[PDB]
Amino acid sequence: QSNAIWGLDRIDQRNLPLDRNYNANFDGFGVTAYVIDTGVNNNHEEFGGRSVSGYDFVDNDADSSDCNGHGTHVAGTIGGSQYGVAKNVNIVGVRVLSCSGSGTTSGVISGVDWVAQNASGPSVANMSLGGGQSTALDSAVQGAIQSGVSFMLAAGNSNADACNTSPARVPSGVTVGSTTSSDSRSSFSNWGSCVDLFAPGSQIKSAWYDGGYKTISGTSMATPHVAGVAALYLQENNGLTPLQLTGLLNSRASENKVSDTRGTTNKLLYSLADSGCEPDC
Ligand SMILES: [Ca+2]
Ligand SMILES: [Ca+2]
Ligand SMILES: [Ca+2]
Repeated sequence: QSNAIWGLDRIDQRNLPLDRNYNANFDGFGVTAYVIDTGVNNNHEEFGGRSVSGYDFVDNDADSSDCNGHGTHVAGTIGGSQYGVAKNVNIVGVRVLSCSGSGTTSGVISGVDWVAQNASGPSVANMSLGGGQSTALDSAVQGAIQSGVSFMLAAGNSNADACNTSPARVPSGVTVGSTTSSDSRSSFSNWGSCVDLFAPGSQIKSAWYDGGYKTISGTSMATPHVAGVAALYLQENNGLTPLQLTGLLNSRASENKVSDTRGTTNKLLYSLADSGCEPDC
């Protein structure tokens, strides 16, 4: 609410300066976010029971507990009570990355397919992960999106063209670059024609796998801001197809706020239900 951390603070307003407030009209009630990552600590206090295990494709078991931190931190930015965007969203852990944060292409695909097969009501998927170009992984993500589930994808952190990263480059995904609280593109953020918009990703505080908290930076942290907002939009309109949700993320985004976009469309995440063309529509 107040004393809001900067990422949340930024996404409910058009312009700087920050006002230390995160205002919301929705909270993700009745929506489920599938976190395809290192797992999620279901017992973390930030979730208040709204997190449950999905499946663990690293160890082939039913317990998607997190032994790295990244997955929990991402889930916290989507749905944590203090530090999340959509404070009553449901969270499901889809563990495809090991305690060290490594995974296999085929294990990630299994997680993607699992979300397509198991999503029930209004759903969004978060993939804060990426590696080399893979047509097989691209095809699985494209398939899950055709199934009706929107996918938020990290652009990557190499200060490079996101189009050379899978799954970031999948056109029908919503691919997210990272900014700081000064509205600069984060210096590590990938960039380019495959990036759909920017969101807060530098110095983001959220839940950690040990039950405490951690502040970290990456396009991996920007992405769940966007998934969080997708959950807000899905609560507002349960029936949005991925094409409709993409359209709305675009039309509602704040325009021309970001510096050093380096060939990326100048759109920054906005969490509220009104259109960002409003200078000149
Ligand atoms: Ca604010
Ligand atoms: Ca496990
Ligand atoms: Ca896209």
